[PDB]
Amino acid sequence: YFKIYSKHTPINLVRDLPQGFSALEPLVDLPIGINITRFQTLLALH
Amino acid sequence: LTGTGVLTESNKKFLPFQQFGRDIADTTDAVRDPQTLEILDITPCSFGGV
Ligand SMILES: *[C@@H]1O[C@H](CO)[C@@H](O)[C@H](O)[C@H]1NC(C)=O
Repeated sequence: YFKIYSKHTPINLVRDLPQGFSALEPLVDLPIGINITRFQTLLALH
Repeated sequence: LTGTGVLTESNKKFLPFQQFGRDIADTTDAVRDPQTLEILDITPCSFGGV
């Protein structure tokens, strides 16, 4: 099961990650059964 | 999910991702209905010694 959780929150600290607590709720759960070992992000080329 | 109890209106704001709630004991406290998607509170039926 590939479980996806996410949350959007305002932030005001670019040197590190702001201090506080927030739990992320599940949104999608895909029963793919794929052996996943690596991932990468995609940025918009400009 | 089966049981016996009184189903009444409730004001517990279930979040979009939870479907049923359980007590400190492994039993249902409230449930979300199918077909109409609503939140029913479950209060145990009255009982007692005679
Ligand atoms: C079941 O019927 C009700 C009656 O209109 C409808 O609102 C509901 O969407 C139906 N269930 C599903 C899963 O669509």
